[PDB]
Amino acid sequence: TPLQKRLESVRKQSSFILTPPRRKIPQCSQLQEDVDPQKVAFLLHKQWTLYSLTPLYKFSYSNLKEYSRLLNAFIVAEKQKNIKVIFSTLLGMKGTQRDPEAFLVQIVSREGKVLWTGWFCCVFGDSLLETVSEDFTCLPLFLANGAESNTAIIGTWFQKTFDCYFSPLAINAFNLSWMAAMWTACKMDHYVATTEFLWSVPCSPQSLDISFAIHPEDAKALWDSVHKTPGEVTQEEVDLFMDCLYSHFHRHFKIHLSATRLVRVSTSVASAHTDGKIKILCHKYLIGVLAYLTELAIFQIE
Amino acid sequence: EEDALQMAVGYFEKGPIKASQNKDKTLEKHLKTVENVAWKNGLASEEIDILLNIALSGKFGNAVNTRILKCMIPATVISEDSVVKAVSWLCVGKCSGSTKVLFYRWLVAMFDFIDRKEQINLLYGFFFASLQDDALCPYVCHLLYLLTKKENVKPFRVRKLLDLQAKMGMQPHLQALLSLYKFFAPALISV
Repeated sequence: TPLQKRLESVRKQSSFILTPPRRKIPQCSQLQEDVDPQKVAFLLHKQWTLYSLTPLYKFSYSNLKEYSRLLNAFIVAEKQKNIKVIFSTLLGMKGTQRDPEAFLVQIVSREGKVLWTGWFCCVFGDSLLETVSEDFTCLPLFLANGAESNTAIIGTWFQKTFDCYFSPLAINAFNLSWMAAMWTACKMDHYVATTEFLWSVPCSPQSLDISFAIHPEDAKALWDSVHKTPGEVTQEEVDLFMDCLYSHFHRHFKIHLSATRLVRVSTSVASAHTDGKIKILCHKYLIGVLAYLTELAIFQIE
Repeated sequence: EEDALQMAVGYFEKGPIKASQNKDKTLEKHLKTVENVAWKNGLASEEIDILLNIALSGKFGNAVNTRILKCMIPATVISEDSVVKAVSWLCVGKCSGSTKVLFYRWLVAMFDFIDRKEQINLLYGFFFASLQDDALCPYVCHLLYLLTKKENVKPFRVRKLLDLQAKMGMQPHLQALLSLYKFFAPALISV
């Protein structure tokens, strides 16, 4: 139960038993309780570089001032090798009531020039909560956006004080295509941005990239062509949406896009890269986009 | 004869060098040939480090000429450190700062041979407040790097080390002492 449950989970995950996760179309997530409108709205249109964060040992959402000081005195000491660190519980970035409340880590520089704005969130991540003990407050997702240098310093501090480890979360093109499909399946209005899929062909000498940017309403009507079962999108439906893209690109330019790999799928819901600098959160679906992102972080942790 | 010879050196100190019928460097040099064999018994090291360095004749050459070889044969004892902390008294006589440099180098070099290092550790602040003067900082930093225990890392000492780092340079000796103070209660952080 305290570990052996996780061993059985690892067994289930490694078994790879008929995975196709028929996923519910990201439902309009009415902003739960507090969710500081200024804070969350500041947190939306920021390009979060995802990481996978192992559960934090001996963490508490009461000693935020002590960790703030302990990390502020560490960051400016890494400059010895002007900065304020504000740990801020977000109070609403959680899928179920039992999830740990998401909390921020902002490198505030004089004025509120937030240099780094870290973000640990655990939403709909009850595949990790029910397997880890009480001492660990598990937040699988870590969100950077500040320079990679400051991330590779706060990550070291977190490893030193909490025994949590940051693997840079890399969304594979399979998961990328999945999220590119469930985000054009959403029920949104006033599409903010075009549905762009930045492909990148695997040529050895050259590195040609393709931006198969579709009109966002035109991709919704193309998704409805391959959408038959409502409520949940299947792997076959996602693959048929992606293959309709393939058969509209190889039709035009005679180059098989399916022979290439997704690197970035911009959508009116949320942009999503591969190499880590992934989640822009244009719309307020972020509890669903973050649900997928946390479910993907479990895959890397577990 | 060394105990007799060192008490003669003390007489060489109760009176001037000029008034002496024989040279000090002759008899102290016989003692130095003895040091080339065996320099100072625990009682001998104690006394000859006590009276030769507090205020008396103890020329900043002569007291140093002995201090280069004023260490111990068996081990250095607490009473050696006791009233040479009263040479660390650092006052009208003070065993002026050059001999202080060789003295703190003495302690750094022979920190390994004391019967009760806890006694000197209990004397931590007496040398920590000697860190403020510039000439002994490169050696007192080493000594406290050798003397430091958790009971000696009170936050006011942490702030004094930070004040020393801000006022003075980034000197690697202060960095080494800061590394210890970070290895203990982390009221300060530095890498």
